[PDB]
Amino acid sequence: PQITLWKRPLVTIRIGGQLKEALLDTGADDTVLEEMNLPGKWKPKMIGGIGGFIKVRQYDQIPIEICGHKAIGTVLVGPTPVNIIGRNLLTQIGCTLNF
Amino acid sequence: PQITLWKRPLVTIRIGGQLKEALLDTGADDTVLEEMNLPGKWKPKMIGGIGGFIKVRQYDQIPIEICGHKAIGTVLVGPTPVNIIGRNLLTQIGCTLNF
Ligand SMILES: CC[C@H](C)CN(C[C@@H](O)[C@H](Cc1ccccc1)NC(=O)O[C@H]1CO[C@H]2OCC[C@H]21)S(=O)(=O)c1ccc(OC)cc1
Repeated sequence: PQITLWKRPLVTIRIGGQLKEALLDTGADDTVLEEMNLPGKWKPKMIGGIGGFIKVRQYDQIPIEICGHKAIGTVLVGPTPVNIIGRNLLTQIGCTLNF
Repeated sequence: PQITLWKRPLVTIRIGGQLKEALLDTGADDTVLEEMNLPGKWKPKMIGGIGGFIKVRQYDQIPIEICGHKAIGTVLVGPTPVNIIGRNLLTQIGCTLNF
């Protein structure tokens, strides 16, 4: 599909039983999800944006479905105000910027 | 152009006759540039990102040429970690997400 940017590019994602709305975000290197209790091993990390840094949990090889497209990779979980689909998964579902 | 996302979508912009590198950032509502001088009136504003809130200077109706495409709109200047082109200007240059 083609998504215009008049509004926030929010789409439905699925990670486990949870359907969530997430931002398709070309400005995010990594995928950052709102706090959720995922199973598995993880590593601590700090990621920075406007306002400063937040502490997140890095989970690897987590399957996620983004608008019916399958992806699998690293997901960062922490106190973000919005679910963010970053470039690590955007490439997997074939997402490009066009103008 | 079509821009893939295995690398950060960095482009050269021209603003006030200066060339800068900026990130095409679909997860940003607003365009936020690092500390710089711009002419004309500005208004103090606050914006929130992943790490909390910052103070910015809001300049309205500023021309920026983004990868050869002309925009004229709001530019916020403040302590962003990197120059970001947000949806307010991405829409002006006809940028969409496609997958
Ligand atoms: C260093 C570049 C950029 C600022 C990074 N951000 C991605 C943004 O797309 C972020 C994504 C974002 C969106 C909403 C809330 C928090 C973050 N947007 C953002 O801060 O936009 C601000 C400017 O316009 C306004 O509209 C939205 C907030 C304001 S981020 O969320 O902080 C971020 C995401 C993933 C990362 O992985 C390493 C690292 C940082």
